[PDB]
Amino acid sequence: MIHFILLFSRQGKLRLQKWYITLPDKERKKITREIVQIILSRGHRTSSFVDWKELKLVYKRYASLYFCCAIENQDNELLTLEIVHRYVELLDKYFGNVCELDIIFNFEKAYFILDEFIIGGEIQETSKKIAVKAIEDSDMLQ
Amino acid sequence: GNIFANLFKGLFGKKEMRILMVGLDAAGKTTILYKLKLGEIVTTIPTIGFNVETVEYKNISFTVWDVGGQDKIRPLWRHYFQNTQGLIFVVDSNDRERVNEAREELMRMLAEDELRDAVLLVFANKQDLPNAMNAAEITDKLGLHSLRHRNWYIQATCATSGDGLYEGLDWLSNQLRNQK
Amino acid sequence: KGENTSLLHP
Amino acid sequence: SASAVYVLDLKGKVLICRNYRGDVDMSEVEHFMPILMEKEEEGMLSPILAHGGVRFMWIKHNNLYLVATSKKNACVSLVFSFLYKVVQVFSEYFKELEEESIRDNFVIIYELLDELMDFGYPQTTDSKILQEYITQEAPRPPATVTNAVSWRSEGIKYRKNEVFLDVIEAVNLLVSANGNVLRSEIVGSIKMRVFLSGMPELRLGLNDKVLFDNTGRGKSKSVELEDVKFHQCVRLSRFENDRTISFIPPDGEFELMSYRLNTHVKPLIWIESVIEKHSHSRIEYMVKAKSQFKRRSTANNVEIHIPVPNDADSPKFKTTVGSVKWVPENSEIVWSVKSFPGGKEYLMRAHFGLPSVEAEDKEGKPPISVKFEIPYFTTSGIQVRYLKIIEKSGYQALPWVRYITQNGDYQLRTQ
Amino acid sequence: EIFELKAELNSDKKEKKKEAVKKVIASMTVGKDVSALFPDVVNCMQTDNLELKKLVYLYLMNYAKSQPDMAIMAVNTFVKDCEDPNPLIRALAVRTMGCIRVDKITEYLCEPLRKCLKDEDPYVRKTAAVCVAKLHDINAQLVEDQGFLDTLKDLISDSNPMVVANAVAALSEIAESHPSSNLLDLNPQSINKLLTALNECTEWGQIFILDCLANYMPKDDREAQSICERVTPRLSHANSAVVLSAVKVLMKFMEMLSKDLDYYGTLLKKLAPPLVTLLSAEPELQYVALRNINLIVQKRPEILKHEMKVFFVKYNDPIYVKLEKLDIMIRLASQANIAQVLAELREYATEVDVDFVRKAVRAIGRCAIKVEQSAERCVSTLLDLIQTKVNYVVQEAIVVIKDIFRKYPNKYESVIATLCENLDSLDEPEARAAMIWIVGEYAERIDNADELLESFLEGFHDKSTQVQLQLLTAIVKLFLKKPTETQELVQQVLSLATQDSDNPDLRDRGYIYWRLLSTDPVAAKEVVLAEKPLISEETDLIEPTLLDELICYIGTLASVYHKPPSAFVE
Amino acid sequence: PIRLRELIRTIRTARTQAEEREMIQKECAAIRSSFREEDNTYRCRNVAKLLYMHMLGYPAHFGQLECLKLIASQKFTDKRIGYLGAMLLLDERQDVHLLMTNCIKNDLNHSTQFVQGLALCTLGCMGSSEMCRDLAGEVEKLLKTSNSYLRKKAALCAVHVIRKVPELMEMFLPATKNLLNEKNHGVLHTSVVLLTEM
Amino acid sequence: DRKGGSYSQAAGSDSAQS
Ligand SMILES: Nc1nc2c(ncn2[C@@H]2O[C@H](COP(=O)(O)OP(=O)(O)OP(=O)(O)O)[C@@H](O)[C@H]2O)c(=O)[nH]1
Ligand SMILES: [Mg+2]
Repeated sequence: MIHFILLFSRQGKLRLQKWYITLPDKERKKITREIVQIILSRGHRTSSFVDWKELKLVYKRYASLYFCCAIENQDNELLTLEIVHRYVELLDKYFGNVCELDIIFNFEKAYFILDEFIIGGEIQETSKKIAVKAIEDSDMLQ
Repeated sequence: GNIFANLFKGLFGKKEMRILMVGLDAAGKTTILYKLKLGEIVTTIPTIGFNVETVEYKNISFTVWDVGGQDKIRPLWRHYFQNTQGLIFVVDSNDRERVNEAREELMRMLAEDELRDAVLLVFANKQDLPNAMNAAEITDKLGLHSLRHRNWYIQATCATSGDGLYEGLDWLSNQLRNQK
Repeated sequence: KGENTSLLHP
Repeated sequence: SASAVYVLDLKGKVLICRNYRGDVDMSEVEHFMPILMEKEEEGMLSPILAHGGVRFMWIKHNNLYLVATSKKNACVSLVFSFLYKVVQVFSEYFKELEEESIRDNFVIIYELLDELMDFGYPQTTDSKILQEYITQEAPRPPATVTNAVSWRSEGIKYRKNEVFLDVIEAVNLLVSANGNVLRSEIVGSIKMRVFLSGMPELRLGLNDKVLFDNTGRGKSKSVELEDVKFHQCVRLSRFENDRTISFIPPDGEFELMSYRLNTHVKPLIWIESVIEKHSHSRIEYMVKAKSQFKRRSTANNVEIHIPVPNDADSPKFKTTVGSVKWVPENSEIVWSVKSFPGGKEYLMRAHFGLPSVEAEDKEGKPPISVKFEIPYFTTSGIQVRYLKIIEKSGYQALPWVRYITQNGDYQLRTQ
Repeated sequence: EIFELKAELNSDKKEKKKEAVKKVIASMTVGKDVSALFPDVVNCMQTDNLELKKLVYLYLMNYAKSQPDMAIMAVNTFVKDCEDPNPLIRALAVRTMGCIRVDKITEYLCEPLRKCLKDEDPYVRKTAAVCVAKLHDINAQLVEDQGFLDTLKDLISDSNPMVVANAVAALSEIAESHPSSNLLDLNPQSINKLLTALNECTEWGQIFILDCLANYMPKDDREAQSICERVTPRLSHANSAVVLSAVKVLMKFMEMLSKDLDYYGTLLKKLAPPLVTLLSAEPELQYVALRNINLIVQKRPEILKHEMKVFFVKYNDPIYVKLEKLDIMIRLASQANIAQVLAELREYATEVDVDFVRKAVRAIGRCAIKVEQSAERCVSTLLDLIQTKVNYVVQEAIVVIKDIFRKYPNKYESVIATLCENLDSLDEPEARAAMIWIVGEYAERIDNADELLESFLEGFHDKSTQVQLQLLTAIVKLFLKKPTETQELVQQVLSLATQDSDNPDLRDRGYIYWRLLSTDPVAAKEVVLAEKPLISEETDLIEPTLLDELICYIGTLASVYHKPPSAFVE
Repeated sequence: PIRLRELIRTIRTARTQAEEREMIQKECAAIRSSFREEDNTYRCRNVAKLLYMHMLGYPAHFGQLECLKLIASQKFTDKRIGYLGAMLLLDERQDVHLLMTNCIKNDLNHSTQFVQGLALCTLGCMGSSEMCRDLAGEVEKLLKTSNSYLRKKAALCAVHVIRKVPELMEMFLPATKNLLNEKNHGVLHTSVVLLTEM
Repeated sequence: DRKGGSYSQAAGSDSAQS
């Protein structure tokens, strides 16, 4: 299960955040700052895997804005990367040429897509088209 | 400024008002709210959270926020004290041991300085068993006459029958509205 | 800028 | 003994750098931003940094922090004074202090930086004198810099000889929450805008208590200024001998002397405020302001800042006189009064809501600050006696001066 | 781009040359490595327009160390520019020559420096004085061979007060790096001459003129009195550093002045108003002023004895200023303003700065320890703070009470009952250990000392080493004082700290306690529960040798950090 | 009622941290003023602005009762906004999610497949030690349904309840029996995850 | 006129002190 997922920009600004662990607000902010500092203080050949606080922190940013996850030491590491790539592809398909500008304005849509895709740190839909159809149907409800 | 629109709205009815629904668990609060809104005795599970509804009568939209009597939900009634205009308390005369607890809870809720404009609304619930007292013995036990600067009104309503609900609504409208 | 660019460019 | 004075930006980019000794590598500026971030995030942020054997002592300007690298045990006070002089020069040359002028006036900025300080030792800092040698739109340097008089350029000719003075008063009161005033000091400010022909030698004369005692007139109202800070044009020896204020006024507005003495009189404005804040229910502000100043004086633009709750919403103000507005950016009730006659009494009754849910952390109790500014009122009672304007050619001057009374550090401690 | 810029710079049109120079300056300022084009700009060097010459000189100075070989094509240009009729051009050329960090270029610049040393233009004289110091710093041997020391010495004895101040500053810088051999010290005539030009010096030259007197040591009171009288007018200078320099000079001269004469009293009286005026400076200078006051406070505490109101921390005061205000108040704390200090500390305890709150608690404890006349007031304030129900404030109050009890525990029995139930659930190691020590040493006014220690013995083996040692000491003291109610508790503590305790020091202490209990419990009363001697408090006053050395180092980095100049430089 | 895009542009227009904080406070003042009046028309915009401010690093304690009020609303947009607020600013240590149990129970029996799914997702994301105790009976009812879009949500809710309440795993043994023949990949994955967790 | 107090003419010296 994914302990937390945070979408942080290259400048350090966070465009998305979804933590599956009930933590204090100050503690959550400190953890996010530490994760940003570690990721922001990492090179391009670090393997995109960090063991921070015994958590498999995997970083794989496809643009200026990076992505982060908190995976416990009980599952494979490539599965998290595959899930992140699938989520990025689904978000791009739902939005259409998803860029940084649309992420800030359409943060609610991204949060709804993440909720409909992953719940509680675990996956909810392995397919990429069924989730998109469900999201479109939910949006069309008004 | 011009108040022509306000006068036009008031010519056909504009005031709506608000209301609160508090009381102990299993006190007929959910059933009373269902009867007021729908008109049928709907059987519901204990109110873990809260119920919010509105009643349209006499051109006034009486919005009712039902509140349960759970121990963990008793101190949560302070959340509904903000932006609240009315307050209706439903008594449970069928619980002799819980009568003291209900009176203590009513005193604790009435001892708040923010909830001052909410007039007292005592509802004689569970008016279907012979063990239920009259409309004065319960008031005498609760000492409703000792509430200084409080406009309280005791009304007995039978959950199975529904009698007295119209009288209670009329009394609430007369207390809230000071016009013809 | 660098923000208008697509996340994956697909 | 600064090694390299540089100008940074809000994003860490160095707007301009100018090494003076070269004892510090220019790449050390990269660690300045992370060091500042660490100090601020851990509470260790200070104006003087330290990157190993090199210290980064600088202050933060309007838009950028002027960091000046140094390696030896240089005079930190000298570095601060040089930074202040540079800021003043930039303000005089450029009306705004922002990155818009840093990237647009580099041609003159570089020349000014090179001319101001050489080898870490500044030599010229007069903006008026410096404007005659470096221009953004070169002749020989003026003789004023080489001559002893570096604050009065020769050859200045004007149609009239009018000097405008400004006796600005600063009423600073440190009133504790118990109702007692702890820090009650008034600092005089004699700012003059001299505009005459030539280089007159002003002979300042006021009603000082020390001067009256020395001359034998220590019986009338005399100002007992604890500290008097004369300007560069004022001769220190003349003041030290017999309190003779003899100096050459410059061309433009400048601060000649700055009096500063303690105040033992009653406050001009007495504020009686009450806080009937219910526990997450409501709040009351029984604020009453009593003007203890003279009735003949009017406090124009009275702004008594009343700190309201940070999470308070739906506020209602029941006051008597003056516009009352709550600013969400400042999170306080601004008791704004246009004209406040002396002896006036304003009563206010605040009423604002509060959320039922308590706040996660405490926000503190900001003090109540009054922004009263009553002109034509000399609280200290110091009056100018004479101003000896003497010129070699000989002319009749028309000096002018005005007294302005305002509130300085006049904050009231909250309960 | 680069090719286009080179073509523009290799053109015969001044209009395009100026644009190319501006673009090159912007690229370097924009963060572009334009050092590859230094030889290209070398050809466009001798220009009549002064605007392009300054940019070229700046580029050469900034592109001198990167390409020292390419800088060999500028000596002739510098030599030609060193004789320009315009004083500004000569000054710029002299500044650029000294700014060029080239080892093979300074050798050929000795002749222009010698020619410009006797320049009639005061700006030229100052530029030559700066260039001589720069050359000496770059190459001391070359400067010594050139014999510029004699010219520098005569520079102070010439006209142009700004040039004299610049020469004095250059000589001080050279002697600062010099090994003190062949010092440039001057007799009283030189000091009088400098004082004569001191009143004509500018704001920057005033510091240079006053720094010279910082090294000179007066030998007679008349000379010291004259120096004090001449430096007295400097206390009314608008420049904060000038006032600070004058104060430092007066403090240095006071080491030879006689306190019997009225000069010392007048100097002490005239120094407080200067400190008060400096206390109203900018927030950046507030820390420097506080450091200077602290350095001078430990030397002459009789000057600022009555200066207490100005030490109050303001609401908008900076954190670096707020922290220093507490230290200044503690250094100036006395029974005369004990109530004012307590009131200020009480107000400072309602702030939101956790570090500020800890600093205020430490200052209150230090004031309570230093002055015994306000011990009751400090105890009452600590009790009120503890009743304030603040975790950090509770820990600070516990630490302060633990410190005070070891210092003045004779009349500290009236607070044990209040502290018996003060929310002992706090897990702060500095507070739990202090509470345990207070209970163990003060286990007489609390009838439930054994019951309170029972809760702390649940995790004694895994709480901490210091906490475990304090708990063991408290248990041993309770057993020695009252062994009837703690007979089994002592055995349990010995079993837990001797069998299940793996700490070396803790295990040794437990074994020693067990041996003492099994050898002679009666002797443990006089051995363990004995009357300890008076605790020697850590004096905050610096050593007199450091204070005397720090007195001369006024306004520098060694004074703000309160460290020796050789202990912080690299 | 300022739009979310307008608020985002206004925030992006602020450069200084102090200026950004001042703008955030100015927006929060209007948000609190609207909330204190019991606004129900433009509540979605205010909720979005409050969520953005909280994610940007500003307090949102006062916007707690508004989320509870909007959760028990009937509008789909209002219900979605309330669910998002409960998922973001609501946690086990918040202490205000206890009243959300009744709202979840009311929405757990909703005929709409989106409201029930949103409530289940919110319960799984913010599962509490007491909410799962009073919600175990309703969770098991949905686990036996044939809704493919709801089977995965029911499996996730059961897994979350088991993780929060390890002693409640005994009530899920008879519900997951004979569930390995699901044609949908998501249902099979959820069943496999639930079996592995058990 | 001018806010903060109208400007007033200043004297030349203390005529009463010689
Ligand atoms: N048969 C009968 N039962 C009644 C009557 N009046 C009250 N009750 C009891 O009161 C309960 C009413 O519960 P609800 O309608 O769900 O609402 P509530 O009174 O607020 O109870 P909670 O939800 O637990 O807070 C029923 O379960 C009945 O057992 C009545 O007139 N006849
Ligand atoms: Mg009910």
